[PDB]
Amino acid sequence: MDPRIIVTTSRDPSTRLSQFAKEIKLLFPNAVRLNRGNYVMPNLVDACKKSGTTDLVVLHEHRGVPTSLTISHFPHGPTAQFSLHNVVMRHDIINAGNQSEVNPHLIFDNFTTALGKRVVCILKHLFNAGPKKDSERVITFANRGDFISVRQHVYVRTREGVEIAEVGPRFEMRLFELRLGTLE
Amino acid sequence: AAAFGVIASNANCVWIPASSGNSNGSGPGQLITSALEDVNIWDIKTGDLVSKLSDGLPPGASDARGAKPAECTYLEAHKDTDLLAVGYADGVIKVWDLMSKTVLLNFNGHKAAITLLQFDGTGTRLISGSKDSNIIVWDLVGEVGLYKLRSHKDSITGFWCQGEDWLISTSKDGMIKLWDLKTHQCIETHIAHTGECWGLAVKDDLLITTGTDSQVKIWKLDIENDKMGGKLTEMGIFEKQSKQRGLKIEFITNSSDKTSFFYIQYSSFILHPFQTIRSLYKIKSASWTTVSSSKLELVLTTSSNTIEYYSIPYEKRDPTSPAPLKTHTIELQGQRTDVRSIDISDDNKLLATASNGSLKIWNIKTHKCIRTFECGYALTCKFLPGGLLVILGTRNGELQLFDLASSSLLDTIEDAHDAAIWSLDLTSDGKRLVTGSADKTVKFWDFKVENSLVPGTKNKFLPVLKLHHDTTLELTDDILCVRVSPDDRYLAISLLDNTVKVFFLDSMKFYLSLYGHKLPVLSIDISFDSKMIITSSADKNIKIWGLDFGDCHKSLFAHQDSIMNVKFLPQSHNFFSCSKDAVVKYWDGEKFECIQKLYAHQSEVWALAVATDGGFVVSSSHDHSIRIWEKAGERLMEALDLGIAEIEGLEAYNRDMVLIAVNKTPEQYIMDTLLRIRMSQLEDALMVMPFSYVLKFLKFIDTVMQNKTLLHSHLPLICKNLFFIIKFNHKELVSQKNEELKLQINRVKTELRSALKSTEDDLGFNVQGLKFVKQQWN
RNA sequence: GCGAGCCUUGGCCGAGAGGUCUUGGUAAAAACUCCGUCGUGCAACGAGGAAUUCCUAGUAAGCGCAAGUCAUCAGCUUGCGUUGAUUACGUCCCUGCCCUUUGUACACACCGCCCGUCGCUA
Repeated sequence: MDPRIIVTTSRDPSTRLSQFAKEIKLLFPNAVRLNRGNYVMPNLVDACKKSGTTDLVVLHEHRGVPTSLTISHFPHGPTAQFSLHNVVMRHDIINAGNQSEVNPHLIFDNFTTALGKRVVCILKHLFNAGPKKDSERVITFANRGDFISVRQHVYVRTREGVEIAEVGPRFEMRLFELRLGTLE
Repeated sequence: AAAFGVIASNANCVWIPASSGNSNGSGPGQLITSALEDVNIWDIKTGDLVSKLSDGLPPGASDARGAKPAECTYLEAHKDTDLLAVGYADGVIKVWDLMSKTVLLNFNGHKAAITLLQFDGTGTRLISGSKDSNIIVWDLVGEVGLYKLRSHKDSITGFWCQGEDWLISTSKDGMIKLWDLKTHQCIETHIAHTGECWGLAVKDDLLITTGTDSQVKIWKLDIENDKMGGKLTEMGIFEKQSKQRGLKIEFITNSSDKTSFFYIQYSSFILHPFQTIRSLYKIKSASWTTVSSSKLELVLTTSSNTIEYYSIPYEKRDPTSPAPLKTHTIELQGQRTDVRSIDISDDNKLLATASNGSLKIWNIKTHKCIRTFECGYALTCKFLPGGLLVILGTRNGELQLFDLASSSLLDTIEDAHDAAIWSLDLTSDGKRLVTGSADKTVKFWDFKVENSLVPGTKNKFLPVLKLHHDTTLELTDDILCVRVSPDDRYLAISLLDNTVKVFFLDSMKFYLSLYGHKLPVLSIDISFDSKMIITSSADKNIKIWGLDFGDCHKSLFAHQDSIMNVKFLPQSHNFFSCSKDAVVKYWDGEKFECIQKLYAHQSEVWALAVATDGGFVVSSSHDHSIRIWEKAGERLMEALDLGIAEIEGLEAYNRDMVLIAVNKTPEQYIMDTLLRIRMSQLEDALMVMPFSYVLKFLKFIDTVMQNKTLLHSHLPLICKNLFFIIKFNHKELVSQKNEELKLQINRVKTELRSALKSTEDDLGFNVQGLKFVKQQWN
């Protein structure tokens, strides 16, 4: 039911991507942070078939657009890459306040489910981490077409006022390559 | 901006009326101090204002008093007249100095207000039963951990003996409870009631009770297996209080039947002629009765906002009762009752409040003269500008003309009304009068001196203004508030169709109607800038209006009870709210926010006005006065070291010449840590402990097996821990030498196997005994 | 082991466009192993403080190669290959977060009763 997440990078880390990997590491109780001694492993299928994990997230950098967030479901093998706009300098943070076991409400803006429903299928399959089913935080996914936005927020209430708190590294991304995965 | 008012307890207030007496206390014998809405000091036989303790400036304290508002429950003086002590309508009991009025201590711990408070015969104890249905004993230190006796559901009435022990109690839940003082336990509860114990008195040896059942039960002091000797039935209504004479040769009883009657051969019957009286008992049902300290009179406390003096027919005392004398009031309780309307003059020295039967003249706190023609209370009052004459509106529809000098009515203003006068106000020069009436018209009135054929001193009625037939579903023709334009250009009227209508001085043309009111309106006023208005309605909502309609500026809604009056400032910058919930709030006329929230009001405020000086606050009230303003296992090791530290000390006590673990024996703590510990993971705390812990440990098992105690433990616990330590370590890996504890075990285990073998044999006969008759019953 | 798996001097011919030859500056498998010789001056910051972060095997570190744009040099990026330590295998003590049990002023509403205003009718 709940997914299983592996963080995998190249051999040499940079600090501008080390803090970024630790924010993706903040997706526990199923996110494992693994540095490899090889850039990619030729046996990525082997350990995920062995361990029974469900998803692999790989990070790198290229030139045509800026750096990408690659997400791939292991039992299905699709390819969904997410061009990151802000990779300059994020917050040095591993936690603040609560845990990532909290199940937040899922908010989408600028509804695209004609072809963007595949993104809706993945993100509901991705950010269902947390069987709590009670809202204590929230993550909004606001669209501007092929633009996506990721912001973390906490319920702030005093004297009957619905306040949110812009918490975590603020993410601006664009839809990068969707390669058609298999029914296999 | 800047606003008047203060957060202090006193701003030259006259808010205390010194009324509504419920009890009293005798002081020096020639004086007597009285429970009122303050502490008041009266003569016992003349009735003059000797002294008065109230709010003010105590020596060495600020925001402190001599007495509070929110009516005093009881009031008594100490028998050495050294201590003052009053319980109020709050749960906190306040003791006061006798010479000064500083406070000594403040006594709390009470969930509710005081229903009983009296000194004991020692003086070192003060007993207070309150309406949270218990008793609290008080020491001069403040010892409340002495005795807190509670098995009640209602308040308590009857109490103390004079012997430091052996208390009694009668309570308001229909119960009479008996308690001893040493280790209090309800030996017996005598019950003869079904309702509330109203009053209580022991004569000297006979305890009578007075309750709802309209009867009298007598009871003997040395009592066991209840002592009953008779009941005196049916005074006529339920009795409320009684009193014994200080010589203890008579006993006076009082009730809510306007009668008081005493017993004499005292006796179980009334045997003295009572037609000698001349000053018949009471016009209002009395609260409490005390014999006077001059041994010739009787002192009565009534519910007619005043207490009085009489006497009892007897040869030693006065054989008749005299006329009641009252104290030197400031003419605030010298007259009768509450204030519904106030009015303001333009010299800041003529301020009048009206009652059911009096008009009272005031400058600040000094009273000049009274004016009495009142056929009711006044809904409105109005001075002449200049303060020469005053015009009154009673609850008959009658307007009255009074001079400033004397009490006499000069002229009765024409009673053309058929209903009482809601509103009335004069114009600027004061020659036009607009009134409140349900006669479906507006009545203009002339005014001048009496030198012509048209009486201005009787206000002859020339003009008629009447179009009032506007049809609605709430109420068509009734008016609550009328307001004169300060520019003298128009007239504002309150109407019962949830609207107001604006129209100029001459014949009817229409300016503005305001509507949107869920409830009808109470009061409407105008700013002296004359651009914006306010309106107060019965929906707890105060509405601001300028010149538009239907576009709501702001719904000024923060309230819970009904709104009496909201007015602007006399220079139009601060509008203020007086309401039903006893709080008066300042509000800035330029903003929407409040600057001061004045809450020092306990009783209801009916009306409130501020003069054009603006340095003081005039307030009508329901108490008829004016408030003027401006880990475990180491604890087990400590337990065994303490316990063997006790046993080894008690061994060589005198065979050879610490306050707490807990008990007369320390070993009971040893089992108690076994009682406190959880059933899981106890082996982790046990496995830490060394072999000397065992040698210190088995002595307690021999202690409980020679003690024959199974009350605070059980044998599977002791065998459970035993089986754990024999798993852990050891018998011959802890010792190879024959020792005394080693031989102690050999008899302790015999004691255990016999002690369990007994109960095992008991069940072993029990269940087979159960089987056999079940074989037969088929 | 991943791959194919540039500025010019000058000269001969041609109306022309141009062609052709010299001269000169400018640009552009590694570590490893063995065998022999010598033996610290830095001109200038001279193994980098306060503080701060991260890390459990084929991992950290080190070294080189190739590719995308290349027949041609990224201050870019991605793959590839070689060598390969140390320390925890914990606990819940601090710290921080969850889930259960436990404790409670406060508190929808239901009983009876007091107090206060006004008023009906007999």
